[PDB]
Amino acid sequence: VLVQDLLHPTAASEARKHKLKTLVQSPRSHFLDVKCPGCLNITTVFSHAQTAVTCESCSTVLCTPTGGKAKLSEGTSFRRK
Amino acid sequence: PQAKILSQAPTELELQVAQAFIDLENNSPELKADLRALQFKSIREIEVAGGKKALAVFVPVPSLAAYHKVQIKLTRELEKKFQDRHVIFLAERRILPKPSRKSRQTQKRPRSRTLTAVHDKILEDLVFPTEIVGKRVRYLVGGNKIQKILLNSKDVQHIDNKLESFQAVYNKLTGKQIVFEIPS
Amino acid sequence: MGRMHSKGKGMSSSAIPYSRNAPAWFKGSSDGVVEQIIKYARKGLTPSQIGVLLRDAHGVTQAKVITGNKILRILKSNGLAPEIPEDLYFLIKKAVSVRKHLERNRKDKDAKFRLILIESRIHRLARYYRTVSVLPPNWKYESATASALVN
Amino acid sequence: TRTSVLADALNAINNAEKTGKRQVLIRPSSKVIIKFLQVMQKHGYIGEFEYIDDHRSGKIVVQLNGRLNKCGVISPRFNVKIADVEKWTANLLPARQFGYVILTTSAGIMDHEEAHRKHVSGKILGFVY
Amino acid sequence: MENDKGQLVELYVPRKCSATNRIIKAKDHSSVQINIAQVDEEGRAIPGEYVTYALSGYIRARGEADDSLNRLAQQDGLLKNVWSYSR
RNA sequence: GUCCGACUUUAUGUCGCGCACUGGUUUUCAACCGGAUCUUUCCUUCUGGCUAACCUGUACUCCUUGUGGGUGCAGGCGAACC
Ligand SMILES: [Zn+2]
Repeated sequence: VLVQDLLHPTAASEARKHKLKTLVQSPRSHFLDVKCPGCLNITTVFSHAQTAVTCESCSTVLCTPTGGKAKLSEGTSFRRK
Repeated sequence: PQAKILSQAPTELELQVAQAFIDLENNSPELKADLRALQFKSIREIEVAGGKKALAVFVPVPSLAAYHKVQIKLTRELEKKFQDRHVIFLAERRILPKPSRKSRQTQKRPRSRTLTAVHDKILEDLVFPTEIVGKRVRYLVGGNKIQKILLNSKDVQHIDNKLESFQAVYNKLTGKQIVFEIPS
Repeated sequence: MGRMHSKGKGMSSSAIPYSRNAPAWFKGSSDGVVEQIIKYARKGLTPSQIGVLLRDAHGVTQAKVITGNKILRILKSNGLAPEIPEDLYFLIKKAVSVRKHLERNRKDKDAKFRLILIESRIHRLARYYRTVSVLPPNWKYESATASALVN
Repeated sequence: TRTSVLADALNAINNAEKTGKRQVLIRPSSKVIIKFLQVMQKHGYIGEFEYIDDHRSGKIVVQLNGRLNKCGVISPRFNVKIADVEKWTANLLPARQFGYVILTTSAGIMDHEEAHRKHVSGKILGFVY
Repeated sequence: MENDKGQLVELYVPRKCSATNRIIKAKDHSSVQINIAQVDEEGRAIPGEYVTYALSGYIRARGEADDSLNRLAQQDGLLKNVWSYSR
């Protein structure tokens, strides 16, 4: 504490702290590639999406707005971007 | 077609580079169909420590998109043709001085033509295949400055030994020393 | 953590990523993105909803990263920027809503105070937009004329 | 509202020194803070600091060595004529043998002795000793 | 401190805290001076030869005396990786 | 170099205060201030003066065969100045 690095703190401590409070502030969110069982189109969605995102081919929602991040639908399969 | 791909007064060394560009143009399916619309702005040579050399091609810059699209392939083929000389695809940008309080009005100098912005763009384009993910500046006790650049661990394999040549190029261009570090 | 018109001290916000340039994984074209922005605006959408749509349904992190211009700037280049800026318009919408609620029931004093707060905020934002000449220098907010702008 | 950023920087330095630490994290990191800390380095009251680019006004990490005992800004940057420099040194510095009134002249931000050497004076920034 | 002739006039140069570089008051009745014995090849504490660290009363009262001693001993090659410079 | 304090009616040889005045001050030194220069690095620039000055080359070389040194006329350096 008396002597301590701030330029290179442990990455565990980096994930520990709040966003806007790291050395350089970087978002904790990320994007996802979701596939709906309907068609083979891959849709790029946001982790903390705010809208009932649907594939352009079919009127099926892939996410759901939530106080925090998106709650995906039942049978859609995603891969982190 | 040596002269067309270079919009500057001829120089014997750069003619060889243009000829190498023609030899690159010899291969059809990927090195053509985009490489025709190419130019130059007096490529220059920077000495590197240990006898190494860094050739720096100077794009006109309204077309850095095409050079960026082509750069990786052109770099490795040119290194194959050009031994011991590392090739760097730098931009050329007009650095303007400030209107001094006693000077006369010219026009609002856009910030993109300023020393700091131009140097940031030069250092960002000193290495295309990687991206700058952090910038640290340490002022030593003795009164000299160092500008650490933190680069992506991903895609570091392209720049394996070009780090020292990058340091030499930046030092020659500016005099502002620089140390490259890759975070874990 | 100021909360100009209340005692709040929050700092809930968004941290713009360090890298200004385009994300590596994005495959869309800047021209296509600008066309999408134009179409969304022609649908009758404010820039904020345009940014939300581009962030959710598509890989657009933010317009300035991909195109190089901001959403309102892109709209203004094509001449779709609304005559009243979006935040001020929403402030007038809220003010007219509270005034409607007041004139439909007099005794509610808390909403009267909230209307005072909203009108103060409207005056501040109007002063700012007037000193930048976005609005004409004769532009003012009046209680009777707010409905026409909202309607 | 952060009005005088240099005030926040020097206050953080003082707090992180009185508690005995060897490092400080100054958030806003303007030019004036950089020049102030550079003068302190030149005279040794500080160690080896560092600018952390944010694209967002940056930040600074300052290394100390306990040699300093107090920074401090004169928040109204009073116009200091070359005659009033001695007055400020008497009122602020603890002894004539050391201490430095860091003041901003038309020739840059300099310690009071250097400004008196150039025979130029301007506004006063702060004091270190 | 130094007379113009170059002769010292100070009564005594005070010790300084080996962890915070702050001087040790004459009546600082909380500060300590630790001695750590030098060790030869076969683990015999060589007598009369050691290394001294003057910890101030301030850090001791604060509660960081042991941490500072950990770091200070690690720097001079006494303890192996007991203290990490990055918390 | 200059020299003066211990040697006392005097000094130098001597004991050096480590030079009481004045220089080499590129002896490395170290600064403490400037000035000009190269950066894609401008300091308001011309328009005639005046061309001050030699990137002028016309007649040419005073003198050791030596660009040290010049008598000098159309281009042509303007911060040396109106
Ligand atoms: Zn489908």
